Amino acid sequence: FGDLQSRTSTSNDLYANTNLKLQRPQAGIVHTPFTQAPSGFERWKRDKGA
Amino acid sequence: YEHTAVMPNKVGIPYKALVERPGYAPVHLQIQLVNTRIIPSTNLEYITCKYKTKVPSPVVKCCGATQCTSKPHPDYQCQVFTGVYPFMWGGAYCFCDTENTQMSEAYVERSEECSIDHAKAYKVHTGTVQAMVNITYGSVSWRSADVYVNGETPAKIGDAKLIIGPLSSAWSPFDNKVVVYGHEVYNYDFPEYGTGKAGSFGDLQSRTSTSNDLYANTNLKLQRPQAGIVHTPFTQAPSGFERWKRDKGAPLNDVAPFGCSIALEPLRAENCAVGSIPISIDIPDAAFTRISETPTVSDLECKITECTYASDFGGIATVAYKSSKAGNCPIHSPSGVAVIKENDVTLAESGSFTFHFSTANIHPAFKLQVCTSAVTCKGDCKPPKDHIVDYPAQHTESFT
Amino acid sequence: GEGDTFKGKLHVPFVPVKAKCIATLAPEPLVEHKHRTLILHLHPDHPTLLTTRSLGSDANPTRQWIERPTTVNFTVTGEGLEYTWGNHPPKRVWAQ
Amino acid sequence: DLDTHFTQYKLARPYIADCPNCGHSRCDSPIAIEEVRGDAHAGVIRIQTSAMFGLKTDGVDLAYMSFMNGKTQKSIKIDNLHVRTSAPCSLVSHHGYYILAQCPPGDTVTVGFHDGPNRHTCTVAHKVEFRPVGREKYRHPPEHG
Amino acid sequence: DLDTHFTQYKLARPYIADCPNCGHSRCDSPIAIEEVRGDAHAGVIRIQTSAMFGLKTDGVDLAYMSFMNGKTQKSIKIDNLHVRTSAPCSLVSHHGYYILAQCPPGDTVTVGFHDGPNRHTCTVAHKVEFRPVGREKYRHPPEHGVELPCNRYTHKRADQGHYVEMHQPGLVADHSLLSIHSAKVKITVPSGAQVKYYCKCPDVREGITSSDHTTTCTDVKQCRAYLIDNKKWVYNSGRLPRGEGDTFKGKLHVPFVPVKAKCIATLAPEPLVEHKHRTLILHLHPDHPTLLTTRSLGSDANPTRQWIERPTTVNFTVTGEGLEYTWGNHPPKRVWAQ
Repeated sequence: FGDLQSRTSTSNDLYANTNLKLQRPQAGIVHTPFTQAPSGFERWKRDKGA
Repeated sequence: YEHTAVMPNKVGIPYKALVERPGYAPVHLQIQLVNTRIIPSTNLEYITCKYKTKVPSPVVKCCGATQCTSKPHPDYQCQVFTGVYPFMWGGAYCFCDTENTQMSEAYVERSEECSIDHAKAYKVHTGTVQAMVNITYGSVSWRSADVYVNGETPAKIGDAKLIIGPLSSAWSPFDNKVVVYGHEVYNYDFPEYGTGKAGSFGDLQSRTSTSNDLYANTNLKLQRPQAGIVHTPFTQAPSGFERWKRDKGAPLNDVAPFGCSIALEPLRAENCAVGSIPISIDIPDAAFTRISETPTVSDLECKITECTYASDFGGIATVAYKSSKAGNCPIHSPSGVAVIKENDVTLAESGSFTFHFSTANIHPAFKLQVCTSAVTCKGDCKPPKDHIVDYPAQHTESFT
Repeated sequence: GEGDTFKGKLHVPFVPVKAKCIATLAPEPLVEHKHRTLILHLHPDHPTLLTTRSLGSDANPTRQWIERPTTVNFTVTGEGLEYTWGNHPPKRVWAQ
Repeated sequence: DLDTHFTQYKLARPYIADCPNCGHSRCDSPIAIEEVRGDAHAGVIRIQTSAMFGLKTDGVDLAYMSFMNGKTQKSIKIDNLHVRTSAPCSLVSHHGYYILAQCPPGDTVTVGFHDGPNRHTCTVAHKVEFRPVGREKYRHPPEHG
Repeated sequence: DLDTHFTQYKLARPYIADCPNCGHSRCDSPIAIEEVRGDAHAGVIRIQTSAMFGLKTDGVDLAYMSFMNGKTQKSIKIDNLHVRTSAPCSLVSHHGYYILAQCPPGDTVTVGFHDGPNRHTCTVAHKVEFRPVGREKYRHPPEHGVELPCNRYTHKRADQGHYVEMHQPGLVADHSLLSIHSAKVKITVPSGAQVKYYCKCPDVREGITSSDHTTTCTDVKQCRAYLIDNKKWVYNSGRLPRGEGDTFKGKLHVPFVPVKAKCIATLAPEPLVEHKHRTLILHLHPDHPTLLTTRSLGSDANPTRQWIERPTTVNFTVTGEGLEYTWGNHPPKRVWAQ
């Protein structure tokens, strides 16, 4: 939970510790593959307590 | 000059020993094991893979029976049916109502996929291990020798000649029966040739991909076609090779202890760190120099600077050299308490030169040999809080 | 046909071959270190099995497919430990 | 260089057979399927249909299919050659009796062309699954890795 | 009304990018898929394709689409546009680069129009799940039931809630420019567009020109065949190179902003109530998994909640302090005991 935190909806500053690391592009193809942890807010949205 | 020495079996660990050659200046050694390939002897038994039930066209006599023949096809199942009335797009196939008989036959033939994907059974023997050794001793600073472990074979690359092994441990990660699947190795116990149970592993067993004959026990049994339709309903167990492919155990390359890894290869188990090697080496006397040339470094002292009770070279110390002439000087600690990464130090007139080392004792009291000059570097060490280094190089864990 | 099986041996059009497919790669785990124990904080996107194998005399292997995000631990002995998370290259580890 | 396979092209003719589930029942479709080889990894399936598509009647029109209707064959267009599973598939290549296509996992495989006034479909019950090579049991070939 | 969004209409032009599974392999389809946004409740999906759906060349033909065929575009009809998943979907609205549709649950998403002689489709591995509003884990919106404050994308497009940058696209290679001047490689121009140009061999080193010829090199596979064509701007896609000159502005509004709408939600069959001394017995006959929760009103809450799928009969120790329970999304009920 709280993988991405903003001080308010309009706040231009934010904190995002999501382990985003870039990856080598595969087979000389023009793209930007990135290795990224699953959305923290999606977790605890399927297994929230009562 | 013939320095026999037992050596622990590690890959990334040096063996910078010192030769106590009388009458000449002592020469340091240095031995490293790049590879420890085992390569056990192996004998192929058979190869298994998914099968394909190549069912030929049925034989349908419109009015009259037809006895079948026992063809030599593998698992050739043939059976004749009576009282059939096949239809096709062109209407009913015969005018008889009971003499219609169908002669349906089917046999098991290895699938086309066997050419690429196929398990390999292997029975192995002890075999003979090999190693690649790098020796950067003396002033030559290089070697690139491939060597055996038998206690007879000399290895005489460059100028020096030496003999390695035999290993102290006969430990072989491979079992007597080994199954190889494309790239991973499993020590599964394949039963034997020509005895595989249907549905289990090795339901179809072929001696070799080239071999025409095979052993196909698939429990194939034909059954009567239903409602008067031309086809060959055959009931058989599911492909046994398909099973054990989705529920095989962990590969041997992922459960072999001592950090040994395998490859699609003569089946060497490299980096199998276990046991020791009785290393004997014959240094040529050419590298030796007259003892009367080495500068005297007597009346010196050793001071510890900062030792870390860790695995990396955290220990440092300064030596107050008291020399007369100038020249190279090998450094080595005969005691196994501490290991010195530094190899050679040039000596100035009464100078001081720091060196790095690693230790495993809280208060290391280790002898230091400096080109025929003994001195004890007693000191204290401090354990580290950030245990984040390469793999340990001290290799000297004992009572502390 | 009751007469004979004529010739006409015909090649299979599409023969299976050992090509190189592109496979997925799981997100790298978040490694947290403790005293003589390895904590693997990880979040799998799809069911992946991780394998651990001690480098000592006793392997003590463990294979475990994991789907939901989970936290696991490992007693890293002085001999050392190695783990393979997904299809990433294997990594080894020390102990002090 | 596609003219070096005339043994398949000329010596073979279209063929018809018992489709187990041709449409609503078991008719005798011209595209009855047999020996579907779903044993690859990348989701590709090889299907051996009774109809033999390839060149046209004599030597041309690789993009045409030739099935048998009644006593005679009939070489027509290949406009709506459909291969289906739990989800619709996508054709890759076809030659002779065999058509190479990739399908999503499903319990049955169906094949159907279009004469234009007729549907002419055929299917069969056959497990289809595809586990990707590697330790990550995914279910669709990813963009990178 | 519909022509009041020309920021996107005229100033942007669709381009071609590298679809992961175009047709059967990794081709460069004109309908390359970006940013599949499966976050709505009712299974509604937003897809951002590299092809521009919506108006014609200037301002008309909502029922037309515009894709890029090689170095030039050709607007055609929307005749057989189809977005597909595990099961075929149903498109709702298309605008600019974005398509709104309602898809069944499934693991892969495909987008494909039909030019008439060819399909030209694209697909990407991206799972799309169904998340039913409330506590009743259904699989499709029912025809009746109680409505709940869901979150869902709006079919409207005339909104300015969010923007996405639209810079000058990077330049594109076109080897078909590199014709042969009988013995030298020879470059034409689309309309006077800027042709960045140079070869391995030393020759014309910038290329800002009409149709040039090569003096030095010979092979068409050893020259830079580029087109800087930022008279029309393109989306800031991660699949196109970025022109090192500068990054243009021109951000345009996102078509379908999420809104807090009200979806119909399923209503589970009501329980059959039965009772014994200080003991509620509850008979449940769910059709789909529905969460049951219970709560004692005494000092100790003693909560209990469980997903129930198979029909079951449960009990509850009802103390004189009383007991509450909430089967499905039916209003909570509460009780006393003797």
